Amino acid sequence: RDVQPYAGLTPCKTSKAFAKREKTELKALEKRLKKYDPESAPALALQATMEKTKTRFANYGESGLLCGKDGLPHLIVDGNLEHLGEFAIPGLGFLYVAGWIGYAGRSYIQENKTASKPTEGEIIIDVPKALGLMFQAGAWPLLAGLELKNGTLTAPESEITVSPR
Amino acid sequence: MPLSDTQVFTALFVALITGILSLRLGTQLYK
Amino acid sequence: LTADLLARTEANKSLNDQKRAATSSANFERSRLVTDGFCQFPQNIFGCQNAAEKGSVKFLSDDMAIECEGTADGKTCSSKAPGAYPSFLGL
Amino acid sequence: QAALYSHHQYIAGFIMCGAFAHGAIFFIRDYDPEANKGNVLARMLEHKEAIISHLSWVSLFLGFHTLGLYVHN
Amino acid sequence: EKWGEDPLHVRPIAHTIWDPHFGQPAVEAFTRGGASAPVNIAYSGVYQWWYTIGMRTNVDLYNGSLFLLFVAG
Amino acid sequence: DFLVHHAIALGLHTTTLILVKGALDARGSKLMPDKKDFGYSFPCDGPGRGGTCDISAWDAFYLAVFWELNTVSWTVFYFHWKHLALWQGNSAQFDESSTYIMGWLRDYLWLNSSQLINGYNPFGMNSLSVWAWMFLFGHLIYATGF
Amino acid sequence: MKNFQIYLSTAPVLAAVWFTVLAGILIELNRFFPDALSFPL
Amino acid sequence: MAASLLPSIFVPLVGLVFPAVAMASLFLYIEKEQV
Amino acid sequence: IKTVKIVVDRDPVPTSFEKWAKPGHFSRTLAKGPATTTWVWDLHADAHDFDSHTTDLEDISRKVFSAHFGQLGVIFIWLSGMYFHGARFSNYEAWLSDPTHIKPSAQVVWPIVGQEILNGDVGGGFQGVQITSGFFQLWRGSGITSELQLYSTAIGALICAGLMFFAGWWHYHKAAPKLEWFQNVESMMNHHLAGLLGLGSLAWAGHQIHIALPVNTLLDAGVDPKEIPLPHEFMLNRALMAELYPSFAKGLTPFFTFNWTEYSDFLTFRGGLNPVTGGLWLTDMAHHHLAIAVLFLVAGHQYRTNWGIGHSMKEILEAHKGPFTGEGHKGLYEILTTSWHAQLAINLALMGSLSIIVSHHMYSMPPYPYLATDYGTQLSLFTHHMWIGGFCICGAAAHAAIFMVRDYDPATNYNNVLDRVLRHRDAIISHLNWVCIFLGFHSFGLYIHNDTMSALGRPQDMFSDTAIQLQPIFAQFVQHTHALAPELTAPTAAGSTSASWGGDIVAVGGKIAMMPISLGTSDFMVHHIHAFTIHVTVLILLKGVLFARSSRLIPDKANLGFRFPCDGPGRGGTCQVSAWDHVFLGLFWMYNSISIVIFHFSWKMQSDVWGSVTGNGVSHITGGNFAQSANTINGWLRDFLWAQSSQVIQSYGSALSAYGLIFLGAHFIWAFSLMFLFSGRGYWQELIESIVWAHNKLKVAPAIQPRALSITQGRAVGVAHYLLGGIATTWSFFLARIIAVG
Ligand code: CLA
Ligand code: CLA
Ligand code: CLA
Ligand code: CLA
Ligand code: CLA
Ligand code: CLA
Ligand code: CLA
Ligand code: CLA
Ligand SMILES: CC1=C(/C=C/C(C)=C/C=C/C(C)=C/C=C/C=C(C)/C=C/C=C(C)/C=C/C2=C(C)CCCC2(C)C)C(C)(C)CCC1
Ligand code: SF4
Repeated sequence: RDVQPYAGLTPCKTSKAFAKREKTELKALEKRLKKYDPESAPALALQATMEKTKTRFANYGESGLLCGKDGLPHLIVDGNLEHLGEFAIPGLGFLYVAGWIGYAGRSYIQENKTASKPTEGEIIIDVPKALGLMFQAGAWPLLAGLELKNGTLTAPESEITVSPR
Repeated sequence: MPLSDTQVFTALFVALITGILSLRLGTQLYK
Repeated sequence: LTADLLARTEANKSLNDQKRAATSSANFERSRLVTDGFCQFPQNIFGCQNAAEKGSVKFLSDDMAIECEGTADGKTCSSKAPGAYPSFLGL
Repeated sequence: QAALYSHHQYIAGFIMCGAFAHGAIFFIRDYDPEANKGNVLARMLEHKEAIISHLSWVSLFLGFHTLGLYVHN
Repeated sequence: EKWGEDPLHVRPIAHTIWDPHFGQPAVEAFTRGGASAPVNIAYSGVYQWWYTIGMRTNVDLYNGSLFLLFVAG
Repeated sequence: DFLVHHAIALGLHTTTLILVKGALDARGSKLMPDKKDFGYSFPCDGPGRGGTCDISAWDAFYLAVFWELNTVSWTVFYFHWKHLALWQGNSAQFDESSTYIMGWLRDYLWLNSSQLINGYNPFGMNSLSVWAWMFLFGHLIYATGF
Repeated sequence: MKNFQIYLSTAPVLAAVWFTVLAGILIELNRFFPDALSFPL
Repeated sequence: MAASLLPSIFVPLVGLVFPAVAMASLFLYIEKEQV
Repeated sequence: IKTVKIVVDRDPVPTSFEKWAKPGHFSRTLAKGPATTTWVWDLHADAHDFDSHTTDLEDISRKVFSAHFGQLGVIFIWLSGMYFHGARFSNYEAWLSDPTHIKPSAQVVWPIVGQEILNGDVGGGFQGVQITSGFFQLWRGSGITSELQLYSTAIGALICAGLMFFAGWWHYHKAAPKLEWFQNVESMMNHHLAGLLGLGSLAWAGHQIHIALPVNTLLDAGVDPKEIPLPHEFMLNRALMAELYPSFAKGLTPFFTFNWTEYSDFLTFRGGLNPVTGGLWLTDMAHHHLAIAVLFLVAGHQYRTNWGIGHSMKEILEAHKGPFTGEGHKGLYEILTTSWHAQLAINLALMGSLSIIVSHHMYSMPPYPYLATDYGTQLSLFTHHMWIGGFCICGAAAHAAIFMVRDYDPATNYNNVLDRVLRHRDAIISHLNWVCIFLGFHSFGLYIHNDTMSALGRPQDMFSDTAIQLQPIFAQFVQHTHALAPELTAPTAAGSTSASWGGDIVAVGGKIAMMPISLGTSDFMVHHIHAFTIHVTVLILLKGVLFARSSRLIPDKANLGFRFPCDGPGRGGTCQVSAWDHVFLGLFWMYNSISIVIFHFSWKMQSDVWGSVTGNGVSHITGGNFAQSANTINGWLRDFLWAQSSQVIQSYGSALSAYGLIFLGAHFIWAFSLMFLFSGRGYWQELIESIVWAHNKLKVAPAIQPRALSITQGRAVGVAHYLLGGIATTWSFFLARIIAVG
């Protein structure tokens, strides 16, 4: 895709410095290659590395990246629609995954707190129940919203131990 | 133009008086 | 002995250089057989060394082929024995 | 220019450390909970755990992500 | 004064060095500016500050030093 | 500049964490409820209760001074490198090498320490020998502090 | 047997297995979808 | 004349003489018994 | 006089996973369960503290024996891995043909995240991580010419590892020996001298003679490894072996008639280095191992076991007493036959000293073909074995202190050689501390004065070679006597032990295998520094051991334990009083000293030994700047740290980029250790209280209560990360530098 220049950053696809970066790396690869005869396995490995570099640079060109004066891609994280894949979408993926991990943990700690000996189950994890809670934590945002609305997400002030101050 | 010797020594004597006054203040503080 | 051994080093030097290049290429390629697509999931179900030994590998098998090529007659080859029980778990 | 910038930044950092130290000293020697009952200061004592925990959170987030981006680069 | 004449091509002087431990290379290498003795190059900006506030000659600086001596007393 | 300002923010937030923790737990905490009866600066409350080393608010200050020195050093390293790049006329050096730590270690610290460490050497000395001696002097004091 | 399974369910062994598997999946994703600076769109 | 004389006198005065007297004096006071 | 015999309890413990399912079974406080997060660290800390688990010494001895079996199984796994990698993941066969120009490499990385760049151009049509363990040189010196031989011994090593584990299981669960079995030290020495060292050295001498010697002779002559006859064709075919070395045409007749001079062609005393490979003469090494075997076989018949001939070590201890030492060595036999920690202290001390000697003797007398020429492996081996030695010595101090606190009984040590040491520990420690101060003042002012004089522009007042001659006259004398040893005091030696003494610089393929080492004023200063740092480490460790039970500050310290944080802020403050804390500081200084030893080694070798002869004199790596720059701290900072860091810091974009990343990472870990070191538990516990409040707010409060690390554990973590970061920084620096410069 063709992205508009933003914050004084030209698109990497049409950036001469991006082409120079690609060129330089590829030439370095060639130099590394030259000492190896083509039949030997390092020669093929280096040619595959060159291919990988070319397709990486091409993919970065097409992915609507903005490059700077240095010639390397720069991320726009202000929320711009043209660069949402830089931070927003992977940000949403992280927020979903991290909240899943945390909610699986919270659910297991609350469930194990009802056991006869909670601290032993804290180190010897009940794998079937654990996995059940882990897969139930797929709908973490919903269940967290329910806990927030019902007031059971947060313990009241009086129950929590505090310093004498 | 460098400073005259009389200028340096006058300032140094003023400094000596200032130092005496600093000693008076230090003694008064120590009480 | 050393005289004739040096003489046949001189007479076989190119073949042994090819052998050393092939075994080194095999040893290096042994880290890239899936990336390059030689011992993929079907063929490497058992040992991919066994694949090179028995079946076909771009570099590993090559070595397996030339490793005992053009060696001294009467003596078992320096690179491999005449026989051996299979490598432990194709490892 | 470099010497003056370094000078004033190091002096500022030390003075800041002193300001916070003297406030801790105020809380020990000079703070009266009975007289300051109900004002913002006693309220600070009341939700100190929240303040410290959120300071720990922001510090942990900043350090994890800044160090990670630096190590990645 | 000389610094005021050529601010961009004269290194400011802080104070003369009288170190008994200096060797002859040290005495010959620390003599910067137009000094005839080993000196330290004033990196505190006092020259630019005093030039900006209108002080031009050593007499003005001496008068100021004497006045601040009187103020300190 | 993004990454270094976030490093600065880390330093300020952590130093403030340590100092605010010292101030608010100065009068007592769960480990030592009666901390206000021991004054501002005391060594500890013994090895009992698991250990109470560096429990006083004075000790919180002592710990926060390290983070303060670290943060201020980060800020002035940023200042000095950015300005050195500006003053040589090649700002691209900082803009290229400030995104990764090896760039700071190589193109700023190692690169600009060449003339400093050559203040004195077996081939005589120059006007930077005093600053070389002070550099090594400060290294000595830092280690003795350790 | 069952006790050994319980031993496996211990925190260290389970952490090692879980992070071994996780590193494996992440490595496989970086092999089949390599060099991903940003989510494409 | 001040420039050729005063440094060579006052640098030892402030860096050898005054330190010696000050340290000796402070020692005598600090070790001085309360009575 | 108990009879030495085999004693066993049959099936003492059943083989079952019930204890695996229950963490902390070995203890009583840890068995009940985790109340707080301290329990995890306690579990791991006393995992191998067998004395604190069971009171009886029999069970402890069985646990130690089977744990040793498990360690040996682990070592055999590691060896199997190294040989297997040298077979399927290396260029050993290519390196065999061109050892001077092909870089050894036995590790290849998978091409996943761009890490394939670490597969450097090591030569031979191969790519991988260049290795510095010297394994290729070892295999070449052992006569390995094919990857099948490496594979075969790797599989053997894996089988042996399985056998070692099976032996540990057998000797804990099936055939655990009784306590009276382990206490047969006479028999132990008889076997571990005659049978472990004696027969082991004999076996290796036989290998060297029959396998390594002919194969390496053919390699020296220029024969292709793929054309060399196989080792069994030399060991069995006597005509083939006699063709290379004509003494084998006489069989064993000269051996059994004391006509051993006929074996002089393959059992030599040449001394020096092989000019082709740059390693010790293999005939010399074979003769060496033969004589070592004989000496140990004879020395292993010293002690009486079951027949009246021999010595009783108790008697020879007790008979050594004198006017200054009271009862002498009486009671030490009881110490060292009823305390594992005492034996562990002695054995660790000697192992550490030995590893140090091993490093010295291997750089100076390279025992492997094409080892000296490969500067990277030589530096790596030296530095490695130095660090191992210093660590083992610190552990020796620790276990000495552990014995002193736990297993020392005043009743059985009344007026013996140990009790009198405990009765004038004040004199010992004060004299050592005085020595330590003296040494530091003199040596550091030797550097600081030089820094000051150079900065003041007074090179004539420096302690350099030109200005003030502090010549190491005694070391130069020793060098002279050793260079002249083959003429007067070692007449049958054809050459000196090392070329480092003097004359006839050894070069292989341009690069210098070995060069005579000079000793100027910088060598004097750095050696006195070494002595200073050693003496301070010894001060710390010996003070910890001697004051392990009591002091004028804390008299009742024995019952506080070997490992306690303090006795309180009273008495002015009693922090770090335990002998464990002395090992902490002792460990720190050990690290510091090694850091100077290996820096001296690296700079001196790069400047005055390593290099390349081009027919116009030596072209050293750094150009011989050590002698004139290593007399100043600025010189080490600039010409060694700053100058030689260019390889590691500019390593990005090459195969050494991993070394650069580790350099930074180890810097980080060292600074991260400073957190644990400069802080204390109370702060961290209060921060945990705030964080626990935050968790309790959201009902995420763990059942196991979060706790700050114990003060001992905090110090432990601090020293561990400090040692890790410092050593790994030096590792990355040394390896990147020496690999890039070559
Ligand atoms: C390669 C990518 C990468 C990696 C390795 C990490 C790694 C980490 N992140 Mg980061 N992060 C990333 C990308 C990444 N992050 C991106 C792209 C974003 C933008 C969305 C974030 C935003 C982010 C935040 C905001 C936080 C982290 C935190 C953390 C740490 C714990 C995360 C976790 O799941 O714990 C397991 C998860 C839990 C125990 C549950 C805790 C709550 C989680 C973190 C969020 C759920 C709350 C909810 C959505 C509301 C969010 C409010 C927020 C917007 C302020 C860990 C060091 C946390 C941290 O260390 O701070 C102290 C943290 O607070 N990350
Ligand atoms: C206007 C500023 C100001 C004022 C009035 C005070 C006043 C006070 N402070 Mg505060 N403080 C300040 C700034 C200030 N401080 C700053 C900036 C810091 C941060 C560094 C501190 C940190 C601090 C702490 C942590 C504590 C105090 C305490 C005190 C009290 C006693 C000081 C003392 O113990 O004796 C005088 C102090 C000394 C003699 C020690 C000075 C030692 C210095 C650091 C040596 C420096 C070496 C030198 C620079 C090296 C030379 C160069 C080298 C090349 C040779 C007093 C009320 C103490 C107290 O009991 O409070 C009630 C206390 O616990 N303050
Ligand atoms: C480079 C050195 C270093 C580093 C990394 C830290 C890091 C930290 N300190 Mg410490 N500290 C140090 C030096 C250092 N300190 C020194 C010398 C002092 C003076 C005594 C202090 C004093 C100090 C105090 C007094 C306090 C801190 C706090 C903190 C935290 C600040 C929050 C943050 O940045 O989170 C980000 C965290 C990090 C960068 C830590 C490393 C995390 C790594 C990157 C993750 C590793 C994952 C990887 C898989 C590991 C492999 C290991 C494998 C073998 C197991 C953090 C844990 C504060 C705190 O607890 O806030 C909550 C606090 O109160 N520190
Ligand atoms: C000829 C006799 C002989 C030999 C070779 C050894 C060799 C060894 N003993 Mg000793 N030992 C002997 C007699 C012998 N022992 C006697 C008579 C006793 C009773 C008084 C002991 C009591 C004893 C104790 C208490 C311990 C040892 C340990 C060790 C090992 C130390 C590790 C080492 O150096 O690795 C060298 C490594 C090798 C040589 C590799 C091969 C390893 C195998 C085990 C060598 C086989 C030795 C064995 C005696 C012969 C097989 C007999 C078996 C079939 C019954 C070493 C393998 C320690 C150890 O590590 O425990 C396992 C240990 O804790 N030994
Ligand atoms: C441990 C080290 C070691 C080993 C194993 C050997 C081994 C050998 N050496 Mg060497 N050697 C060594 C050290 C060693 N050497 C040292 C240190 C020196 C320097 C002095 C020499 C110098 C030397 C010379 C100069 C010569 C040898 C030779 C030999 C071979 C002759 C063996 C022989 O017939 O003697 C007699 C051996 C025996 C009687 C033992 C055989 C007993 C068998 C195994 C009994 C098995 C019976 C079983 C119970 C039942 C049978 C059936 C069953 C298999 C199914 C043999 C391969 C000779 C040779 O040919 O080399 C090429 C030779 O000329 N050696
Ligand atoms: C022959 C060697 C030997 C043997 C048999 C022992 C055996 C023992 N030691 Mg001794 N010790 C040794 C060497 C040895 N040590 C050395 C070389 C040192 C110097 C460092 C010490 C210092 C020492 C101290 C200071 C103490 C002991 C203690 C102990 C006992 C308990 C150990 C335990 O359970 O901890 C299990 C092991 C650990 C908890 C260590 C974990 C790993 C650490 C952090 C290092 C890992 C570094 C690693 C290589 C780097 C990479 C990490 C990577 C994953 C990132 C046990 C009797 C303790 C005791 O109570 O004695 C009775 C004790 O306090 N030892
Ligand atoms: C560079 C930092 C540094 C320095 C200088 C010292 C210095 C010292 N340590 Mg410390 N130490 C340090 C870091 C340092 N340590 C660190 C980080 C650790 C880890 C925790 C330790 C751990 C430690 C322990 C555990 C022990 C020491 C001991 C010693 C002493 C050893 C004797 C010696 O060096 O001779 C004398 C001192 C020096 C040479 C120091 C430098 C002084 C120079 C030469 C200047 C000379 C005088 C000069 C001209 C000034 C006069 C004029 C002035 C007034 C203006 C000495 C006081 C040991 C000890 O005290 O017993 C002897 C001891 O047991 N230290
Ligand atoms: C301990 C280390 C050390 C040593 C050996 C030296 C040595 C020297 N310095 Mg250097 N210096 C050092 C540290 C050291 N310095 C440090 C750390 C600094 C601070 C930066 C300096 C700064 C410095 C300066 C600035 C100068 C020197 C100078 C000198 C020289 C003359 C000093 C003098 O007059 O001594 C006087 C000495 C004594 C009064 C007594 C010495 C001790 C006696 C001999 C001990 C004998 C005890 C005996 C064995 C006991 C017997 C007992 C028996 C009766 C029973 C001399 C070469 C001067 C120079 O230029 O000369 C080259 C000079 O200008 N030094
Ligand atoms: C944007 C801008 C603006 C605005 C600004 C502002 C508004 C700012 C602010 C700023 C601020 C707002 C700052 C702050 C700071 C703070 C601080 C720095 C603090 C500190 C604290 C402390 C130090 C404490 C102490 C204490 C304690 C500790 C306790 C007791 C008490 C006391 C207080 C003593 C304007 C438009 C105007 C202009 C432009 C720019
Ligand atoms: S450890 Fe913490 S508590 Fe125990 S003495 Fe040292 S400082 Fe006081």
